[PDB]
Amino acid sequence: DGPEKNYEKTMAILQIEAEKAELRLKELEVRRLMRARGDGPWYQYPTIDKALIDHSPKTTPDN
Amino acid sequence: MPLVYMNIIMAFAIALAGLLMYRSHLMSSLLCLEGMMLSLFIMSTLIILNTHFTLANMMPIILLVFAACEAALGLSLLVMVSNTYGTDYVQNLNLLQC
Amino acid sequence: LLDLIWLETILPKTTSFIQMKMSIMVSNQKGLIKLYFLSFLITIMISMTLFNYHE
Amino acid sequence: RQWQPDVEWAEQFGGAVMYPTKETAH
Amino acid sequence: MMSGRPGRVPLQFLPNEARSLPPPKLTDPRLVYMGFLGYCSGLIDNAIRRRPVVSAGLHRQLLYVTSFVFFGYYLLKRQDYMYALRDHDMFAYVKSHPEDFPEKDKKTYGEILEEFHPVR
Amino acid sequence: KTLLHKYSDIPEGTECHRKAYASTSIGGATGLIVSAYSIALKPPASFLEGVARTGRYTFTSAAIGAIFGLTSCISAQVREKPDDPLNYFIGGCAGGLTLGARTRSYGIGAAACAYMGLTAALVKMGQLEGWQVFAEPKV
Amino acid sequence: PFFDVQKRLGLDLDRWMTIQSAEQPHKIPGRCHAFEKEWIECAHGIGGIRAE
Amino acid sequence: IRWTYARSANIYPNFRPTPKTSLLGALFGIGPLFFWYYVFKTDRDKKEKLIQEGKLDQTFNISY
Amino acid sequence: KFYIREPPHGSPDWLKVGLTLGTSVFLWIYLIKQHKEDVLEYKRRNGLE
Amino acid sequence: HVTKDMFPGPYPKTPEERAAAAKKYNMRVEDY
Amino acid sequence: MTMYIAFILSTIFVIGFVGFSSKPSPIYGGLGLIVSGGVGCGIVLNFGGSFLGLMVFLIYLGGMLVVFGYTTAMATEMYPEVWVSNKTVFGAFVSGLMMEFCMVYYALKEEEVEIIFKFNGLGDWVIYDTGDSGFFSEEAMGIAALYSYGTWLVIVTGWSLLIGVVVIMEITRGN
Amino acid sequence: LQYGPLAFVLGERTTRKLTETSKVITVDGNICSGKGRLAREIAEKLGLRHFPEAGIHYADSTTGDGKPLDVQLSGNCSLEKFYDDPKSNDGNSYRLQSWLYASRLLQYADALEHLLSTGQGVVLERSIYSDFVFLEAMYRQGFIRKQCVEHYNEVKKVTACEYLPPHVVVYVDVPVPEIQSRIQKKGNPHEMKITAAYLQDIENAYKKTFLPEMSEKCEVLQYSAREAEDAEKVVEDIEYLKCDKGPWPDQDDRTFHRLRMLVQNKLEVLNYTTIPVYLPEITIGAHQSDRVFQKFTELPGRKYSPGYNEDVGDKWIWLK
Amino acid sequence: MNPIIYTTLIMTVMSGTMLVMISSHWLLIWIGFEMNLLAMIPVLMKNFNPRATEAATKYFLTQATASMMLMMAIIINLLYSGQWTITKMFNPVAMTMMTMALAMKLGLSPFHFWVPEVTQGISLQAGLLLLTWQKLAPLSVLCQISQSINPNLMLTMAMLSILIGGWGGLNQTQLRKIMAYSSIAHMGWMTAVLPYNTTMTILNLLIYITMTLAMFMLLIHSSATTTLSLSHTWNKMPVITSLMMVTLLSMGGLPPLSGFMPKWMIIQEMTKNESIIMPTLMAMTALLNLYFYMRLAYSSSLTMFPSTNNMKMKWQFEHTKQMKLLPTMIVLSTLVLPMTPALSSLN
Ligand SMILES: CCCCCCCCCCCCCCCCCC(=O)OC[C@H](COP(=O)(O)OCCN)OC(=O)CCCCCCCCCCCCCCCCC
Ligand SMILES: CCCCCCCCCCCCCCCCCC(=O)OC[C@H](COP(=O)(O)OCCN)OC(=O)CCCCCCCCCCCCCCCCC
Ligand SMILES: Nc1nc2c(ncn2[C@@H]2O[C@H](COP(=O)(O)OP(=O)(O)OP(=O)(O)O)[C@@H](O)[C@H]2O)c(=O)[nH]1
Repeated sequence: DGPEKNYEKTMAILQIEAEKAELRLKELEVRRLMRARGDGPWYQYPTIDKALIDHSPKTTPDN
Repeated sequence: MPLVYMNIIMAFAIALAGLLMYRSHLMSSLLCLEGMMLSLFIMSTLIILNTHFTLANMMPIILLVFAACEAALGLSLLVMVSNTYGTDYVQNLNLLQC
Repeated sequence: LLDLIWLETILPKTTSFIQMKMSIMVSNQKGLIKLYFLSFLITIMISMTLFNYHE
Repeated sequence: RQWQPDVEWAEQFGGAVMYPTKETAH
Repeated sequence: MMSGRPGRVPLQFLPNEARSLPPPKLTDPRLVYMGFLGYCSGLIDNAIRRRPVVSAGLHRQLLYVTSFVFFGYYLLKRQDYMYALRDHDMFAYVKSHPEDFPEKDKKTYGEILEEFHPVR
Repeated sequence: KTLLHKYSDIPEGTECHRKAYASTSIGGATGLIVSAYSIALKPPASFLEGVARTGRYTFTSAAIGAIFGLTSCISAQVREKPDDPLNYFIGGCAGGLTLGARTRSYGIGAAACAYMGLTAALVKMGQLEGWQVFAEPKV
Repeated sequence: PFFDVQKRLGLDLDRWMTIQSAEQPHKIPGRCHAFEKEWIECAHGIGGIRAE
Repeated sequence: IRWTYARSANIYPNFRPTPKTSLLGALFGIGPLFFWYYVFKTDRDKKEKLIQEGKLDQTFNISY
Repeated sequence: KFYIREPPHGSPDWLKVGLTLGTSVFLWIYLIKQHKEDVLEYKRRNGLE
Repeated sequence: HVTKDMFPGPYPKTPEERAAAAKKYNMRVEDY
Repeated sequence: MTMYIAFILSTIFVIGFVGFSSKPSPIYGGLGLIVSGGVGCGIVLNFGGSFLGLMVFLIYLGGMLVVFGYTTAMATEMYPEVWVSNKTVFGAFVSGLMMEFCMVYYALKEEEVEIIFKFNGLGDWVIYDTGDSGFFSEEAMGIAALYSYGTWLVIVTGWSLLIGVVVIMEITRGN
Repeated sequence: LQYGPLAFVLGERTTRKLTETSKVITVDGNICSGKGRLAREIAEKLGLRHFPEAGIHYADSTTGDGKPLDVQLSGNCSLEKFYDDPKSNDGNSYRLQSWLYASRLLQYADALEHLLSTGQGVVLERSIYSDFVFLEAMYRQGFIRKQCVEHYNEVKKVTACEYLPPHVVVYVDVPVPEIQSRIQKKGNPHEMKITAAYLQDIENAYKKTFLPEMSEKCEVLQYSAREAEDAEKVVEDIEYLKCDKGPWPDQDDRTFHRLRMLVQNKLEVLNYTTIPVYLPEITIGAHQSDRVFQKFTELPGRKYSPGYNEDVGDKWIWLK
Repeated sequence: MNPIIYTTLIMTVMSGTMLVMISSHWLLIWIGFEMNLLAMIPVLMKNFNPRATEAATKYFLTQATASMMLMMAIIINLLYSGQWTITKMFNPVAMTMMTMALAMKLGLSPFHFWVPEVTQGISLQAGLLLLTWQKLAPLSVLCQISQSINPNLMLTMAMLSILIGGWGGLNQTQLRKIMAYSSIAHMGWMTAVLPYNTTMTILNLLIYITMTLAMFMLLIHSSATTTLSLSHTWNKMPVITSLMMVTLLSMGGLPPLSGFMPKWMIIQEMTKNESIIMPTLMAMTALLNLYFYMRLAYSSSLTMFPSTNNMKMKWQFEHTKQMKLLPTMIVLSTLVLPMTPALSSLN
């Protein structure tokens, strides 16, 4: 076929690879960033739910 | 942390050493094993009683009834060893080797 | 001198000898728990304190 | 025909350990 | 790591909101390879039992392809879910953190001083 | 790692006696650990030869530790090049040669010369560049 | 847990006893009910890293 | 077949590291390699020196 | 014929095999409809149709 | 065919295997 | 004295543990262990754990260790290995009487004992909490919750015990 | 179905079927002593399953049509050949004995399998526990090299330990001059040349070894030729024991379920027979073994699993 | 042992491991470990040989000690925090305490000394259960508490696991001891990545599960326990030896076989975590496993070892086993590398 096919097709190949390349570099940075700060959706290590708290009055006022 | 807690913790550690530092009677080894849990049973009671973790008064029995279960296994293996070999020695309990 | 003696001894045979020399002594165990549990006691003792793993 | 293992090769792989010694001799 | 994200209901193989993604097309190349695995099990299945491999128990290996394809298909949707999920909250984060992602300056190669090493 | 910290605190090619003392302490402790293991897994039938076994192992490991202590430090002192990895390489080979002397075999000494000297260079390579073996969880 | 079946089907198996400020028999308190209740509600919906 | 065996396989099993074997191996080994390294290094250390200060001529040298 | 006894798989286990076709056609007809229902629901959810 | 022991071996130190090695090269010991 | 009474009970607990941990005769090791078993109950009793303290007497002193005596009566190595029989056991027993004597003195002088953990050598009585328990014994109400909230533990503990009896006869059946 | 674990769970036991006609009686004796004749009479008069003496092709009898396969394809040994040159360099002697031991060991399993699955007693000639009398005999004159004993024993403990001993053993006591009497009337030229020493050396090993050490775990009744022909006398003697010694009057359904597991798996029962200890008589090199295996494989029926060979007429291969 | 009794014993062992993975309370975690232990011994006792009794005794002593030592880690964490929830614990000594307590159950460090010997004594089927299913429970705790681990302490334990586990493997004749040494080596690979990212710690688990099911049930089908005994299997069933060499190569990690997928991803992760010396050394020691892997492959099918005339009976008969799930096991254990990006499903 014409060289136009290979030229345009390879341009798409470069476009796809570039976006993939920069995303991985972003992914390693974000993964490092949100692991440390922790204010992110994932890496949210488990805690204890506040629902399991007995708010009923106890037998001792000092509670 | 209160001085007594050392006494149980050190009791476990020296009980732990006796369990690992062997001799010639794995019967004696089992004694260190059940003594090992006795300190665990004893110490667990102190924190739970001290901190008034009322529902946690559970586990001293739960830990007991399961540590006691290992005695059933361990002592049963004792007589099994003391039947194919007759005795409870540990140096002779090396038939595996290779 | 080189192809059949030295070049086969420096890289290949030396590594093969070292692996075999230290494959035997790892596998040469006694089968007696007294020594194995003694090794564990060392491992617990050194790991807890000596290499500052706790702190 | 191509060489095939014989009792020499087999006994090389037979025993307690293919890398033996005096300690493992018995 | 998505181990504790907000909303993850446990023991949910395919969460409902994953349905908002393009489902894997029925002849997805990944899927047919999953079907390959089912077939490849079938040929050897007659081999261990010493049967006429290819022409031996057409029912047996036919089920293998069916089972592997479906278990593959649901796996692919779940696999596509996390990658979509991993990219989704990714993007939501960077807009929420502009200061940690500066826009690097736009300089053409003309002004960039890249030293040159001859090969001699 | 305070005992290991002693070696790092002393600047390279400076206060050679301190570096030798720090280095031989590392070797002595390392020899003690392996000797205690060898006593454990391999029974020292009689107690006295048990102290002989751990004596040999500690004496060796101290010798490699000590000899590497001087040769590394004095070479940096003599050549006024602390950053040079070769400083450890000669010391590494020097330590390996001492192992051959303790085992009385040129072949083992030659083998220890190459391997330990190469590793001695590599650890210095890491210290200069910043290589971390037990890296903390980063991502 | 590794597989939080308890959360999925909502049957309480052990978490009734995992902390001391939960429901207790005869509604009698632990030694540090006031403090751990404060810490628990401080560290809810926050994450282990941030709550540290 | 004895000759082929003695010249192909029966060398290393009969080999023993000795100063004669060791020195000859080193002499015929690293020796020539480092010797050529020094020769090529100094030659290249003179070549780039000449062109760097413009003391060499490659007016018609293009297809390098 | 050759083996003097009827070997266990020497006869077609009709109940078992007929099951195998039964599940596989179930396994398939579930898949196509599952693929179908996933498609337009995704289209409807994401706008489209 | 040559099975194993006509294949060459290690140096013959003492004259016993020197004689065996000489026979291995089908020659006498005075010239081996 | 009664100032540091729980200091005492903890001390015999340690020396009782050093007893059997020194690997003496299994009956003698049992004797040393039950001595620790006896004294340990007093430690729990001093904290109000009467029900827990009485149990170890029941199922650990009169429980496990009784059937231990059977295996000792079954083992019966050809000679008693009582403390005088061996010299390492004396060394083990003698040693185990030193460091705990060392650190109590270490803890009694400046109280800043930092073995593994930081530890205070202050009087045992301090860490007690002040407050009435009304009419409900806190220990009793805690254990009685076995059948109120400890439903899940009851099933698993029971099921394992049932599996406990199936294994024991199966291993001991000797095929 | 078989005795698979589902069967035992659903209720398939073993003690229900077996009755007083459940014994592992073995009729045995010296060469050509008419033991096989007496074994048949016991079988007929007791309604008790008979097993003829396991030959080289007994395994061939079990598999396929039962037609004896080629000696090259099954046995690599001939008893007639062993008669011609007992000390042949090819190892025909030990190869004969070891294959014979495997054949009777398979026969022992077939007897137990039928007995446990039917409750009917089994009578067989020369049980595997008595097989040593030949190897002992073949060792006394050097028909086999000394090392053959240890290998034959090594197989024996790793196999015969699990197979428990019979109930009552019938012995046809026959003296050597009598053995030297009939074998002329047999006529086959290979068995004329049997040495009187061999007939002697089986006899004492039979007498001083086989009968006494094995007697403590089953009843032993000795019959000479006259009490061998008296089928009426021997059969009521067999019925007139309590059969107390031996493991058989002690086990329960648990062991029998496990016992029928091992015996039903025809690969397992002789799995330890192919022991990897190498000796010249029994070891076959790779080239010879491979070529024979191809020759075995290209045979009809054996190309695939049973019920899976289209050549013999296995229809519906695509559906089985 | 009665099949109904055997089924129940396995049922509790599975549930005990299941109990560990589903408990948010530290006490229940211990309950699962002990009752799994409580039913593991009788399975090893099914054969009831003196070697098995030695094996079972060894297994119980180390596992009971590790489990009992595990209690203090819970108690000490309780003492300093008053939290029974299985989360990031709050004491370096307690964190250190349990790490070797769980490691002994897995057998990575010198703790690993029980792993080979117990496998040697007990039957092939029991070894399959011990080396595959009994490794999920200790791993489950480590995955949950991975955020609290000291990186130096765990990486070391992983290192000696692959280091010693691979090194001694060169000197094993019995296939059972070879498998255990392989298991210890594979133990290090998952444990090394454990502090960094737990996702491919699991990925290594199911994959490592696949070969060990594949290898052991192949070995059971072969009914062989020694290298020489395995060698003779070429004559009986040459095809099985062919698949085993595929798995042997795959378990060694040569691409594009499945066993390369874990190691490749493991190297990728710690490389992202700036740890680049650590992955390199494990890869170098990976060839150590490959050596005796090749030696078995050389003895099994690549060459053709001598057979015995008594093998001729085996030709006539056939196998009665059903080797359930064997067909799909090896296929899933040898060619799944193209389906690698499916690991995000684990996440
Ligand atoms: C920059 C700071 C540091 C500066 C100082 C330099 C480092 C410290 C000193 C050198 C340490 C490494 C050299 C080896 C020391 C141990 C030697 C030893 O154990 O020798 C005894 C023995 C060898 O002899 P053997 O095979 O037993 O034969 C005789 C048998 N009768 O041993 C054996 O048999 C077992 C095999 C050897 C022991 C195992 C390996 C030990 C070394 C591991 C690495 C240590 C690294 C230390 C430094 C970094 C960490 C602090
Ligand atoms: C990644 C790299 C490669 C990794 C794997 C490598 C594996 C082999 C490596 C070497 C192994 C050791 C040396 C060789 C061992 C041979 C083992 C063996 O048993 O060989 C003999 C045996 C005899 O064959 P037999 O079992 O009788 O079966 C014949 C077919 N019925 O032979 C056999 O049992 C083999 C039977 C093979 C049957 C093949 C059937 C193919 C069917 C193809 C169907 C194609 C359909 C295409 C459809 C297109 C349209 C969609
Ligand atoms: N090595 C060996 N040879 C056997 C065995 N059983 C039979 N033979 C041989 O088989 C040949 C003939 O079988 P015998 O049973 O001795 O004699 P027979 O003429 O068949 O008559 P019966 O003794 O009544 O069966 C003799 O050469 C025996 O030595 C056996 O278990 N091992």
